[PDB]
Amino acid sequence: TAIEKALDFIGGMNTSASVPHSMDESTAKGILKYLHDLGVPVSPEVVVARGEQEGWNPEFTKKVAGWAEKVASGNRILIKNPEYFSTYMQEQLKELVLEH
Repeated sequence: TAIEKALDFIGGMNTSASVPHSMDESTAKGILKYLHDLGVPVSPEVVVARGEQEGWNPEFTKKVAGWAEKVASGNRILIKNPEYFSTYMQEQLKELVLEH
């Protein structure tokens, strides 16, 4: 599913870092905002669950979960360099959502 693939992308980032790198932040936020706009939100709990499972840096999980919370709040979110969330990733997620 789109949500599972989204979590995979995030899992392929530098999950070990306490403070996510700029590319990772921009890309993680992009993924979250995009899926939420598509009607398939990624809840902060599905994020935390994933973070605990794969054993990411808990501080990293906290950040990704906090971004998913801002997205889920319905408010706008600042994404510094949005281009890092590639067209490949976007079209892949769009494809998975539509096939459901």
